[PDB]
Order: sequence, then structure tokens, then C-alpha cells
Amino acid sequence: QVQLQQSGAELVRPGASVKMSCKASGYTFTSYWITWVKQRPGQGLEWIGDIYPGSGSSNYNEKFKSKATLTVDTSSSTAYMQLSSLTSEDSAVYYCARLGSRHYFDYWGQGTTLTVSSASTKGPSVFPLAPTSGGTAALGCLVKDYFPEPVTVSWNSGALTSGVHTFPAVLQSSGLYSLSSVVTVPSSTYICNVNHKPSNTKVDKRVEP
Amino acid sequence: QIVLTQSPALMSASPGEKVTMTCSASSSVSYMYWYQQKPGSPPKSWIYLTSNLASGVPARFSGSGSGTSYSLTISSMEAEDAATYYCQQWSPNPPITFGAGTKLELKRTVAAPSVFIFPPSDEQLKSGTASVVCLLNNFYPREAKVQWKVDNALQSGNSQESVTEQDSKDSTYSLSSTLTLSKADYEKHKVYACEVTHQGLSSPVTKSFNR
Ligand SMILES: C=CC[N+]1([C@H]2C[C@H]3[C@@H]4CC[C@H]5C[C@H](O)[C@@H](N6CCOCC6)C[C@]5(C)[C@H]4CC[C@]3(C)[C@H]2OC(C)=O)CCCC1
Repeated sequence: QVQLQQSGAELVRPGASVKMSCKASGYTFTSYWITWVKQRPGQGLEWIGDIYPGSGSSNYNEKFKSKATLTVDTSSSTAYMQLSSLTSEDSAVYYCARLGSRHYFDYWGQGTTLTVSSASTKGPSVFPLAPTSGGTAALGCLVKDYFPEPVTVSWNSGALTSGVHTFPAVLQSSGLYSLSSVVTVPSSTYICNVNHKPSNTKVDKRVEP
Repeated sequence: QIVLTQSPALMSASPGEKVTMTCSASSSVSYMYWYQQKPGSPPKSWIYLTSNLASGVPARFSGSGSGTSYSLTISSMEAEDAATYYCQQWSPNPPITFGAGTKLELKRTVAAPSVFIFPPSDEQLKSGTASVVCLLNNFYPREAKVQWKVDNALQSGNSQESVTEQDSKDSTYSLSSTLTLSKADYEKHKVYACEVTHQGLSSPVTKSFNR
């Protein structure tokens, strides 16, 4: 099928450049335009520009005319976008889409999350949460002080799924992130398996009263 | 540089109701596009060239409008239609622009939260830092107030809030407030209370503990 696979997340220092890939498959790459979209949490979507792989011709939004640079490698069927001299305003999820025959983006890529920071990675400190309002009782994990995002929290290596709420990460005054993952169980063992890929911090933890 | 203002900012709808979101443009535009985005996933083309439906888009969706006011309408809401809808304009002029999006949430009865307090872990107390967590479980609507109080004194600035996305099953939200103070200031005090104010609660609920 028609697929668009984007490159992995980037953590790049401000002032430096970043180059991301969108590997196209399942269609004649050189026949349809590829567009790039910026997505910052809260300020909607932004059109960066498009490129026709069979020509290398490109349209840019005058906003990003000097920020982004679009290229194509027709041999490997990959389209590229380079973001030069990065700033905090460039931290966003970058989507890559194929413009279809019927004048609409029919296929998209999963996206690449760009985090623009000079700070080096930080593994989280996992802490347990002490195990009754509303007939139920709760326990959990505090994944505290880590950078960048994200962390993957599961319970009983995936066995426990019901009543689990993995809260969204919060930015702390310290500049580091911190999320909670709580599992609600009523009157009738519990292990949390935290995983931070950026600093290879896979930490298991048993929550006991 | 046509500015597309989308309204409402967020709205609620019970399955079966007629939903209509508007996209007002700063100047006249040639065409109007709409995208459906759910969390964790890339957007999806919903409506193209002001009124056509994209592949997969069901019959209940329809879009229309002209000049400075275009709209997306769902004849009868479904549970899977809870998502953010962004509009996007096209015109001979070059910057194709987008709206800030309308988040479409599901309506339901008011439900009071379940409150739980969490004293700092012994492991974290060794680390010289103390974190008291307060959980507000399964409640509706999203607006809930959390006042941390230490020895009856209102705390400020050292708390961080986080709210889950609306539940797939019961359509309620959960919230967590984390009070984080140094081990030094933690031992300077005894009673740690968490005061929750909500529409579903007749009077505020206070879960607490003594150090
Ligand atoms: C990805 C690249 C696409 N871009 C623009 C390009 C835009 C097109 C430019 C030419 C237009 C001619 C005509 O007036 C219309 N008819 C053609 C025949 O059939 C009936 C309607 C619409 C028309 C095709 C436009 C529709 C929206 C088009 C695809 C836009 O795409 C979107 C998604 O907005 C986005 C950025 C700049 C280029």
C-alpha cells in the first residue's frame, strides 16, 4: 500500500541544522507532490512548502523561505526537509503528506518530533504512589525529572490495562518533564514499567503500601 | 496571510445531535479544506474544495460556505467523531493558511471526582526533594479547581497540573496535581491537604494526611 515513513525524533541544539526524511513506498514517487506541515502544540498547523519529486521544483511559504530547504532522492524514493539555524520556535511535529490525484492529501507520515535544546538527555527517577473516595482506591508511579520527551509507562509488563491512566507529561520549573501513571482498583501484584528511550532508561518498579 | 478564526474554541456534543463548526476568514477565499485529527496520529483529509468528502469520510459530514464564512456540519454526531477539526484556505495568493482548530468533545452527565492524596515516597525523601500528588479521578465537566493547603495555608507556585484526554469508555477526565517542595520545607510542616472544587461536589472535598 501507499506508505510515507518519516525519520525518528530529533534533539538538536539551537543554531544548528536538522535534516529529516520521508521514505515513500507503494506508488510512483516521482508522480505526486510531497508537502511538509509544521505542528506546534496549540498554534494549529502551518504550511511549510511542497516539492514535486520528478522535477525537484519547490514552493515555500514565504514565512519559512530561509528556514526550511526541501530536497528529493529519487533513487531511494525519499523526500527531505532541512531546518537551518534552529530556535525554540522550531520545536514542533513535522508532518509529510502526498498530494493526491483528487487535489487533497490522501496519505500522511507518522510525523517527526523536533525538540530544540542544547541540554543533554536525563533519565527519570521513578517513585511509587502509596496504595478511598468513590468506593475505589488508587496507586501509581511518579516518573520524575527527565528530558526530552517521551516516557512509556506500562503495568505488569502489559498485563494490567484496566483502570490505568498515564497522565500527560508536565513541564516543571526545572525545565525537565514529569508524568504520573495511576491505576485505580476497588475493594476486590502491581509493577510499573517505565521506559525513556532517549537515555536508555528502562526502569521497573513495584508499588507496595 | 488570510487569518482563519475558528469557533467555538471547543464544544461538546452527544451522539445523535447536529454539530456545526465555523471557519471565518479575514478576506474572501477561493476554496476551503477541513482535516480531522485525533491525538497521537497525523491529520486526515476530511473535506476538500469547500464541499467534497475525502476517501473514508462518512455521509453525515458535509461542508459549505463562501466569501468570509465556511462551515463543517455533522448531521448526527457519532462517538468516533470526537476529534479536532482544522479548516484551511486556498486562493490564487500563495500562503495557504489554517485555523486554530475546534476540539469536538463528547457531552455527558456531570460527575463528581474521586479524590486521593499521595505522600512523598521514602526513596524520594532520601533524594532531598518531596512530592505530594493529588489524584482527581473520573469526573465531568473538565473544569475542576485544586487548592493545595499546607498547615491550613494556601500553597502556590510549587504545584503542576495535568489532565487526561476524555475517556473512550465513560467520557470523563482525570486530573493530577503535584506539589513539589524541598525536603527542608516539607519537614517545616505537618498537615498536607488537597482541596477539590467541582460542579458535581455540593461542597469542596478535602483529602489530607499528617507528615
Ligand atoms: C500540496 C500542494 C498543493 N497546494 C495548493 C494548490 C491548489 C490548487 C491550485 C490550482 C486550482 C485550480 C482551480 O481553481 C480549482 N479546480 C481544479 C479542477 O477541478 C476543480 C477545482 C482548484 C485548484 C486545483 C487548487 C485546489 C487546492 C490546491 C490543490 C492547494 O492544496 C491544498 C491542500 O490546499 C498547497 C500549497 C500550495 C500548493
